[PDB]
Amino acid sequence: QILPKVLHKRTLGLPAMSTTDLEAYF
Amino acid sequence: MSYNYVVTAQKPTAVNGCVTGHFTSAEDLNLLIAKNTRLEIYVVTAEGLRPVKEVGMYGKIAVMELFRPKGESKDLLFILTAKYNACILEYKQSGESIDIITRAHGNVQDRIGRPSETGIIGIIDPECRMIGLRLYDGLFKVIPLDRDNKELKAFNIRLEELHVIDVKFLYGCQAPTICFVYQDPQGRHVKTYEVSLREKEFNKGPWKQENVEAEASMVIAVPEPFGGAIIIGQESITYHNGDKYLAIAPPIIKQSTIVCHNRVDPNGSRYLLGDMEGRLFMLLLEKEEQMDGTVTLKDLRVELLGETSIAECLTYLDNGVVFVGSRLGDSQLVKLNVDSNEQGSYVVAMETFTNLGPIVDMCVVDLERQGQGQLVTCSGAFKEGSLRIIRNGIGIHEHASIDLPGIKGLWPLRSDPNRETDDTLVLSFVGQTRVLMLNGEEVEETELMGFVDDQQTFFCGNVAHQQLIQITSASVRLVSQEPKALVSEWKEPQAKNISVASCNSSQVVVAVGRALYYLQIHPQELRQISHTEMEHEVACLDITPLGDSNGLSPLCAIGLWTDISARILKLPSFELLHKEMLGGEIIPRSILMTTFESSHYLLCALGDGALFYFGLNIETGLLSDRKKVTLGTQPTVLRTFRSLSTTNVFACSDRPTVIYSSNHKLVFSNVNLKEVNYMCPLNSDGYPDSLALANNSTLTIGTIDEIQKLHIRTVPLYESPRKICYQEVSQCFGVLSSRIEVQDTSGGTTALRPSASTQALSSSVSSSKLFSSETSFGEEVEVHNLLIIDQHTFEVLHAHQFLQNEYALSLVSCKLGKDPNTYFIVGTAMVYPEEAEPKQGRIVVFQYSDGKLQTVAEKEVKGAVYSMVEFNGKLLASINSTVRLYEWTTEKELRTECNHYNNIMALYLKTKGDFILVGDLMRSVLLLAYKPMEGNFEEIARDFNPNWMSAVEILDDDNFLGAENAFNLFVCQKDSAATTDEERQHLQEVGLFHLGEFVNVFCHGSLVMQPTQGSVLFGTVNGMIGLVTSLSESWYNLLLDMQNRLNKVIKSVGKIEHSFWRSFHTERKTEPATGFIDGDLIESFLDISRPKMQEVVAATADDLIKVVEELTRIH
Repeated sequence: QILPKVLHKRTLGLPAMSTTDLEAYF
Repeated sequence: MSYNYVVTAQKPTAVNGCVTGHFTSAEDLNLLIAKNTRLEIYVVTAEGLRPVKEVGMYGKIAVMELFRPKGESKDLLFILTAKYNACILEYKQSGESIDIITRAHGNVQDRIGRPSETGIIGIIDPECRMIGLRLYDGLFKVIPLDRDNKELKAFNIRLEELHVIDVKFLYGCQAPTICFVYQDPQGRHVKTYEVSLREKEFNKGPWKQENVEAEASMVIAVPEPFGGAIIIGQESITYHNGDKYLAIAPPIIKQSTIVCHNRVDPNGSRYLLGDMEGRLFMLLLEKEEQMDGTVTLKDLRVELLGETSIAECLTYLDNGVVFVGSRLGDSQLVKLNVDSNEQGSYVVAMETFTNLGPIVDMCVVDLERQGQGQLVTCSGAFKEGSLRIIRNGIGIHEHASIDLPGIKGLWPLRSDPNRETDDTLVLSFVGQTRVLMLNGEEVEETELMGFVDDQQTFFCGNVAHQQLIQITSASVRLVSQEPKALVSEWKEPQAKNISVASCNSSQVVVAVGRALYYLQIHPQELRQISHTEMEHEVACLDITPLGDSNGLSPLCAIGLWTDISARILKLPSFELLHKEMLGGEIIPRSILMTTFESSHYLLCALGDGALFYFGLNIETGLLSDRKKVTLGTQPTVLRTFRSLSTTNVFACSDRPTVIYSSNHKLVFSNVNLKEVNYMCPLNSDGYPDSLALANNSTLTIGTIDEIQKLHIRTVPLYESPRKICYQEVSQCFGVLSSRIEVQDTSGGTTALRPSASTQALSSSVSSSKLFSSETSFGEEVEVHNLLIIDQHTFEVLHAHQFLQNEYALSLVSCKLGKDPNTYFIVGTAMVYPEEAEPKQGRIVVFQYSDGKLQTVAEKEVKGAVYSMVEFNGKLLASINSTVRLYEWTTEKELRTECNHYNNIMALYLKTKGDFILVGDLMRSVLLLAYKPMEGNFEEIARDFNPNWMSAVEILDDDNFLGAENAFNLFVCQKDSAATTDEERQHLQEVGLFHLGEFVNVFCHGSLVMQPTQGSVLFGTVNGMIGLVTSLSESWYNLLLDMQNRLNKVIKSVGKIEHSFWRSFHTERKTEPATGFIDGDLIESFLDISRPKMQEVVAATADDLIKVVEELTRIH
């Protein structure tokens, strides 16, 4: 849920938190 | 309006899944590997693997499974893409041609519903009576597999559960039975049903519902002797079969998590398990024999087996050889021993497979100052993360390069008896031949008084049997070497100057006028043997040993000046065999026929640069494949070098490009040299593997590296690299990396493995005095490190320790203000586990001295630093939805001038001229102008209809490009309309495209030396490299017309229409392609056959293959 390393995982290709979760959080 | 182009530079390398079974036949053992959009097929031998087929699909592969219905020898393949394309395919080897047909087709997409986590799952009945699919939550799709239903009709079944993790069909049941694991409140369970495809409802499974430990994610179906299932989690291996229950809790698991499995014993007695950080496992199933009943087991046993990389897919192959499938690192192939070596390990590796993995960041760097830079990336992960130096072409390693003008021929000789490596070289200028002597690194001249010194010859070397050859237009002659004098003389009995000759290793063939003299070089004397005038003139010849013959070639090849043709012809009696015509009229200058593998090739190099091919076999010599290709303008000679046991031929053209055969196809890999004319081998003692080579005015020698198009040199660091920068005057690199570390019971933490992060030659630690404010006894922590790597030897010269836990994000090297010094600048963010948004960061500027590393200023920053770039002489940064510009004073300080904080998570950032493109996480692209006179930011244009961008750059001064997380591209554009009140803050999407992959970084530059405008490279998670450039009107219209005429006819493997996949897509929004040209398609035009190219548009074909050619070389 912490942004820098969830974006890090997304960069590496590991399963990141869904975009709809960020939509709700934003 | 906006006309663009996207093409592929390097195909993806990460492995998503692998299975084994019976495609090629019922008695073969196949290995199937699925890339992102690539499928590849491997069959098993006793020493390793071998490739047979490569295919690409218009979609992201998500399901791959094997099954055996009743009444055929081999298995069937089921594939389901990302846009929910469902297909049934299988393997047809008809003759030598291999193809894969679609025995079904369909689309299982719905209207209402949500794609969920864990992705798509596809399983198959052990009796092959249906195919189950989980696509949307709460709804399970069943495909019937009756002999009809060619269209893959499906039907739906409602579920009382919405969150499914894994699903498999059971073994040894009466009717198709399902057992699966699902998520709901109060933990996760495993629980079973029975299907009824007659009445379409789930009835009842063979046993009741039970509970499983809280994080099981992995189900194994036991075969017939035991039946039931194996459930794998953390500190749990479990067996369920009706009523019987057993489990073990090995203490080893705590630190790491299992990933994949593959059944070892067809009976089901041993198992392979793959760990999250390398240790491959072995699981034991111990069985007992009942006095009268069926077999049963007692317990379970595990054992630490060996060491591997991180595993994504894992398959026990046979006889203790095992494939390790890695997505975050290099995959390798392992042998398990029967006796454990020291430290107790059974593992022995045989091969490794390179994997660029997730390309986190990259830069373009030009090392040797010529007009060609090379790319250095941050690849790999926790334990495999390394640096890759991707170089287009092979790098030369010169030792003796001299500006020597044009050389027609250049030969070796041996001045002693048939000793080891030769000791002499023979030159030849424009109209004569000169003999050198090679006594080491020095060069000297000495004319032997047994040769010619005033007139040019074709052949000068030796063949065998203690003698030397003299092939000339004026005479043919043989030389004795112990006297180093002459033995006999002969002359052509026509007084006519020869055109060409030929001799490599045992016999000479000389072609005079319209006829051709022959003699194979006999010991100390020569007689004519064969003679036959050719109907038309002769241009070139080729005589070589092709196999089981010590030089004597049964066949001979003849070239022709005016209308190019090859003639297969016997050496001994010069009788005609076959006539075969070739295209063009432009003049050739050499032809060669040479062996590399069992399929012999003859290669002819034509005058336009175009390289053509006919087929030759020793027995008969029928015509094999044929294709029209062109190359650099200057005329070409091919003659062969020695590299390996299957050594290959080189060529001379506009620019040297060495052809290579990998399995059966010719690879067109180039090399970094300006121009060449002619060659010969040198194998001296101090020059072990060099080659003597002629140029227009140059002589080049060197050493030979790898063979395929891309040079990767893996530099292990054991480091997780993040970003990379260059600082040329400092003669080094700056690299970020970060280390895995566990807290100990003593409060402090020591280490896990030795790493370059702590094994530095010299080290230093950040010493801030402005942070002042909980870690447990045993947990994981992360430490961050700056690495200075020597630009020449690629060794860590220095390593700087940032503060404990400072998660460093950005790096840049530039000159600021009026300072003449170059610096290293970092933006960081002290990340906390408890909180959710970075509140702070530091901007540290580094001086790297002769051998030390100094620190100048800190100037704490109130948030994270996602991106920076020097603006003109200023420092432009991006901090937590803000954009700011900075100034470098004379007193070594930094000050703020003007802010902007309207955005939300302004993350990507690029600058051009006096305009700023700020990319965004969720909203859109957006443009700023820096207004000099009063000095702040003022918005030019924006974009509504939000997208989730993943990379942003500036193509030109007028259009703008982004990339978003749903695998799509789009080139925005400014609208030229009047009434500048509110609609001039509106930017226009003009191009639409479904790339298919995730883009991590955009960079300007090109990996080539020094038709379209603009140039851009990007790297993806799957290890792909892509390129994008803009186009004008004419080629766009031509190429889109051609795109229609090509995608109308081309057959997808699942026969999905090419328009559908390349079409833009999103969760909410979908339109076809526009504004863009697809390189995948356009360079796929070349695998199309010649006839079917005449059923291409047919206003011709060559005029467009030239177009695809010129668009090809941009990457």
